Amino acid sequence: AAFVSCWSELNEDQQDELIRSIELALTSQDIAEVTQTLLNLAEFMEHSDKGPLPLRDDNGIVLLGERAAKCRAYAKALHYKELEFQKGPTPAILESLISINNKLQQPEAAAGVLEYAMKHFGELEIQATWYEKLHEWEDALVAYDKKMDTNKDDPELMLGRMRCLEALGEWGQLHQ
Amino acid sequence: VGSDPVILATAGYDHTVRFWQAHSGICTRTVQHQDSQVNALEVTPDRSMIAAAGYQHIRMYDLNSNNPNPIISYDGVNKNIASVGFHEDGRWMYTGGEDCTARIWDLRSRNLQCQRIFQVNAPINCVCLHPNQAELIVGDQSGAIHIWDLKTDHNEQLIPEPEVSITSAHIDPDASYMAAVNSTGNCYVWNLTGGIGDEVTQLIPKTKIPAHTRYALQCRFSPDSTLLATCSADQTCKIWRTSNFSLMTELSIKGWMWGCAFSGDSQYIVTASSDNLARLWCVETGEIKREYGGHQKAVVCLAFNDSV
Amino acid sequence: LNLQGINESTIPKVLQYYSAATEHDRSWYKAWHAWAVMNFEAVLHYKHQNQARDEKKKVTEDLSKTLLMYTVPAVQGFFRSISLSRGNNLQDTLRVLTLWFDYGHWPDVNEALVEGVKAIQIDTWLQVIPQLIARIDTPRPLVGRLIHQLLTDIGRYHPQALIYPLTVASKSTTTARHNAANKILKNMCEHSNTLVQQAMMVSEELIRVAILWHEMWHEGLEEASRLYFGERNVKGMFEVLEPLHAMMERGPQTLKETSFNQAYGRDLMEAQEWCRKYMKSGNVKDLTQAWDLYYHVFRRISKQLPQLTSLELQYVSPKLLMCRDLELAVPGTYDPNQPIIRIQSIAPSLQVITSKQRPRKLTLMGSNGHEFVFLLKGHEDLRQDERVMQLFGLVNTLLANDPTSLRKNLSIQRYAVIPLSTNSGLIGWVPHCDTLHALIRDYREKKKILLNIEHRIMLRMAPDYDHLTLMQKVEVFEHAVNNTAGDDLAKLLWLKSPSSEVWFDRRTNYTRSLAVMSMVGYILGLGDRHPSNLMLDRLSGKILHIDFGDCFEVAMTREKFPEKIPFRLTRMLTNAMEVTGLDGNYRITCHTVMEVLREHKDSVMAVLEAFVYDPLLNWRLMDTNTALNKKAIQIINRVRDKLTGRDFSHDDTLDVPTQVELLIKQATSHENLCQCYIGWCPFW
Ligand SMILES: Nc1nc2cc(-c3nn(Cc4ccc5c(c4)CCN(C(=O)CCO)C5)c4ncnc(N)c34)ccc2o1
Repeated sequence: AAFVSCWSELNEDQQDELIRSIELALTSQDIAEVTQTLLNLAEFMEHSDKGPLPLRDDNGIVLLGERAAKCRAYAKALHYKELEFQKGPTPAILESLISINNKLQQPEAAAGVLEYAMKHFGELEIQATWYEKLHEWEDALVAYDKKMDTNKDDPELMLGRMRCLEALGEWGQLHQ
Repeated sequence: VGSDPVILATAGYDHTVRFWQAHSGICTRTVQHQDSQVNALEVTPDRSMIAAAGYQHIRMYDLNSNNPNPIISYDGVNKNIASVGFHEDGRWMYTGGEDCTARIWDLRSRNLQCQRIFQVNAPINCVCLHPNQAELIVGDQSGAIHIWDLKTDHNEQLIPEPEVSITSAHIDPDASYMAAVNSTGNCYVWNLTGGIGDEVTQLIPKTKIPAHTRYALQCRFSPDSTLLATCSADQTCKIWRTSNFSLMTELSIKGWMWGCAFSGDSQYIVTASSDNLARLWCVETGEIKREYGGHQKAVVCLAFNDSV
Repeated sequence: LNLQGINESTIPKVLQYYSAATEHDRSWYKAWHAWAVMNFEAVLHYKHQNQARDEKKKVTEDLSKTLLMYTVPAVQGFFRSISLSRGNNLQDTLRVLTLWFDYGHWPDVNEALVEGVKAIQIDTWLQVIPQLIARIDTPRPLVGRLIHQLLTDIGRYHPQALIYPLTVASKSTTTARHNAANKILKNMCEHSNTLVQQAMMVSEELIRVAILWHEMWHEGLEEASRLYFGERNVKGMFEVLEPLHAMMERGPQTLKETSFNQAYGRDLMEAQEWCRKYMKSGNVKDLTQAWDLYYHVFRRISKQLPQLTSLELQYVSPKLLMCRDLELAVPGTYDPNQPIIRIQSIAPSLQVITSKQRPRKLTLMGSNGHEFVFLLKGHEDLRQDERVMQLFGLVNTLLANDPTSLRKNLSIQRYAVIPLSTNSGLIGWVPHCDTLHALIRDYREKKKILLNIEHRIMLRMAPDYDHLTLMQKVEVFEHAVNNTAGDDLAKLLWLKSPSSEVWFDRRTNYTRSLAVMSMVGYILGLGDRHPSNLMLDRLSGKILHIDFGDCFEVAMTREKFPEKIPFRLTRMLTNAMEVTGLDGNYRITCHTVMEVLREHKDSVMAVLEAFVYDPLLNWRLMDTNTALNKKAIQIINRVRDKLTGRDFSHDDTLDVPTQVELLIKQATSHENLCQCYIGWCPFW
C-alpha cells in the first residue's frame, strides 16, 4: 500500500531510477526474503488498475519467471511462461512448459503439450528427450534407434538408449 | 436494358436489383425487392423478363418495358427456394426448394399450383437439366444425387464416397461430362453417353480433383465445353481444361467468391464476391478488365445473358 | 456368453455352470447375482421372440407353461443376493420391483414374493419409496394388497420418511389415489395423530403463500385472452376463467384475500355476468363487454404487482405464525442413522426475488440451532429433478468405487428437491454460486463493452440473419467470431483470485467437472443448456447444472429450432482451460468416465428403465408427436446403442478413444452452431 501511494505522485524521471534500483536488486542477491517480497509486490501491482511494473521494456515476464523458478514458486513460473507462449510459440517454450508441469504433478497437461507440438510443428523439431520426460520409454527407444541408425557412434545417444533400456528391465540387451 | 445484345445483373442483401452495361460500366436501372434477400436470378429463353428466387416466393420482372414492377408472382411455398430453371420452349419451370421437394410450374397456366412434385430426403441444393431436356439432376445435403425422368416418372440415386453435402453440379452443353462439388473442396467428374435421349446414362467416374482446401460454392462448364470453372470460399477461382483436367489459370482476390459466368465465346469471365463489387476478367490474360460497383451490401447472385 | 451369444442351446449350459458355481460355495455374492441376472435375461428373450414372430390359442397356453419356470428362480436369486450385499443393492431391488409389477397376478410368483418380503430388513425399502407410491392404485387385485401391507409396515418404524409423499398423493384429482392415501394415513393415525395433522396443515399453508389471487389472475386472463383473441377458442377461454370465478366463491379466509375482492370483485363478477349473457344470447359483443372489464382489472394488477417486494406472514398465513416446537422434521434431512432435527419456528418475513416467476425465499429455524434456507417455487413440476438426483447419486457411488477416479475427486454436484403438489415445491439453497450470464454481464459493464456486440455486428453485416440459407449463415457467423475476443471468462477467473497458487487448483477443478458432466449428460440425453441454466462456485471452480425438464433427445425432435448438439462446448468455455487446448485434462477425463460408465451399463439401464416406464411421467414423450410403449422401446434401444458404442452405424463397434473423438468433432462445428436459436448465445 505504501509503495502504491508513493508511486502515484512520483515524476517520470524518479520512477525510472526506482525501477533501475529494483532491477539491480532482483539480479544481484539470492536472498529468499527480498526476492519473495519483490515478487509479491509485482503480483499486487498486476492486480491493480495502475498497470504492471514496466521493467526492462518487456514487463519483466522473462526475468520474473527465471527468478521465480529458483525461489521454488512454480505457479508463478507457469503463469509467466503461459504469457510468453501467447505472445508467440517456439519449440523452446514447450520444453519448459513440460518440465514445469512435471514439477507440479500434472502429467496430463504435459501430454497435451506434446499433442500440440505434434500437430503444429511436424517432425524435425521433435527431440527424443521429451518422451523420456514423460516416461514413454518405448517411443523414446524407437526414436533413439532411428537416430543411431543414421548417425554414427555418439556417446549421448548411446547413454540415452541405455537409460531407456534400464527402466523397462531388459537386462540381456543392456548387458550385451 | 434489353436493347443491348448483353444483359448483366447482380443482387444481394440490400433489397435492390441493378443492371449494368459491360463495355464501360455504369448503372442504367434499378428495381426493388423488399423484405428478403435474393438466392438466384435467371433470364428466360425468350430474352424477355427475369426471375428472382428468394424466401417463400418467386418474382418476375420485365426487361423490354423497363418501367414496370413485378409482372408475375408465385407464392405459397415453405422455406427458401434454392434454384430456378426454364425449358427451352418457355412452357415449364423447374425448382428445387429447400423443403425436400422439387416442383414443376406452368407459366401460361395461372393456376397457383405446381403441376408435378417429387420428394426426397434432406433439403435440396441444386437442380440441373439434361441437354435433351428430358431428365433432371438434383442434389441434396445428405450427399446423394438423384436422377428423375419427366416422361416416365421413375427416379434413381447415386452417392459418392463421402457423406458430405453436395453444393452444386452441372452438365456441359454437348453431354460429354458431368461434374459435381462437395463442401470438403473436392470435385468429381463423370463421363456421359455420346448421344442424348434414349440412352443408358452410363455414368462412370473419370476421377476426382482436390480443387480447394475449403468449401466449394459452384462450378460451370464453358459453352464450348473446353473449360471448367470452380469458385470457393478460399478467395480462389480455378479454371481447368477438359482435354487433360489440368489447371490453366487461378484468379484470386486476396469476403467469399460466390458467382461465376462465362461469355458467349469463352473469352471473358464475370465474377461476384461478398465485397459489394463485381469483376470482369479476361480468361486468357488473367487480368481484371473492368469492375462494377455501387451496391451497399454484399452481392451473392449474378446473371449474364450474352445472346440476342 | 461370448463367441456364441444367446440361443436355446446355450442357455441351459450356462445355467448349469452358474448353478454349479452357487452349489460349490453358497456364500459368494457374485454367483447368486449372476444366476439371478441370467434367469431374468431368458424371460425377456422368449417375449421378443413372440412379438417378432407371433405377431408378425395354443401359443398362449404353451407360453404360460414354459415361462413359469424362470421367474421364480429369478425372484429367489434376487432376494438371496440382496441378503448378501447389505449396502449397494439398488439394482437388485429395482429388478425385484420390475418383476413384481409385471408378473405378480400369477399365483406362485405371489407366493415367492410373499415369502421373500418377510425375511428382508425394512431399511432395504427406504430407497425405493418414490417408485412404490406411483403404483399405489394398481388395477390388478393381488398387487395392491401387498403394496399396502408393505407401506403400512414401513410406517410403524421410520414414519418421518413417508409423510411428505403420502400427503402429496392425498390431494389428487383422481379418486383412487386419494382413497388409498387416506386409507394408509388412517392406518398411520393410531401411531401419532399429531404428526399427520401438523404435516397436513403445514403443506396446505405452504401451497398457498406460493401463489396469490392477483397473480393467478394476472396469468389466467393472459391465457384466456390468448385462447379467445389469438386462437378463437371460446371453450378454452371459459375453461381457464370458470375455475377462477368459482374459487373466489369459497369466500376470503385471510386479509390479503379480502382486499383483492374489495378492489376487483364487483368488476370480475360483472365480467362473468357478461359472459353468461353470451352463453344465452350467442352475441359476441357480450364477450367484448366482458373483456373490457377483464382488461381494466388486468392493467390495475399489472401496475400494482411490481412493487410487492416482501410478504409479512400476518397478512398471509397466521397459522404458520402461531406454530411453535413442532414434531415435524426439517424437509430433506431425515436419515435413519443420525438424530432427528425439528423445525423450531418460521421466520416472519418472506423475500420475493424480482423475476418473471417471482419465487420466494423462505427460511426456517431448526431445533439444532441453525437456520435452513429454501426456495419456494410455484407453477413448476419438480419430480423429474428427484429422479435425476437419484441417478446422479448412483453415478457418484460408481465413480467413488474406482481407484483412478478416486485419486482425482470426480463427482457431480446435487441439491435437495421436495415436491408439494403438481405445481409447487421446495428447493435447497446453494451458497457461493453465480450463473455465467451474471458474471459476463458484470465483467462487460465494468470494462464498458456493449452487451450485444456480437449480435449487433451480425445484424449490421446482414439484417436478415433469421431467414438466410445455411451457407449464407455460416459466413456471417465466422465473420462475427473473427472480429472479437473470447477471453472474458479466463480474464474474469484470473482477476477474482487472491493469489496465483489458488487459481491453478480452481482451473483444474473447473475443467474436470465440466468434462464429467458433459460425458454424463450425453448419455442422459440432457438438452437446453443456455448460459442461464448452469452456475459456477467461487471457493472452487466446480460447475453445477439445473432445470432438468428436457431429456431423452426431446429438443432434437421439436419442430421450431431443433438442436444439433450433444453438449455445450463453445469458445469461451474452451479458452478458460489451459493454453494448449482440449487435449489435456478434458479428453483424458472423458476417456476415464466413459470407460467407467461402459463397465457398469446394467445399473444405469435398470434405473433409466424404471424411470421411463413410470406411467405418471410418460406425458413428456408422446407430446412430441404433432403406442407409448413402442416409443419407450425405441428410447431404451437408443440408450443401449449409446452405452455399447453402436451409436453411429449399427454395423460397426467403436472403442472409447474413437467415439469420444467423433463426439468432440460434432460438438465444435460451425454448421451445427450457426443453426442454434439466438437466445442460446452460440458465440459465448
Ligand atoms: N428448476 C430449478 N430451478 C432452480 C433454481 C436454482 C437456483 N437458482 N439460483 C439462482 C437464481 C435464482 C433465481 C433466479 C435466477 C437465479 C436467474 C434469474 N431468474 C429468473 O427467473 C429469470 C432467468 O431466466 C430468477 C439459486 N441460488 C441458490 N440456490 C439455488 N438452489 C438456486 C436451483 C435449482 C433449480 O431447479
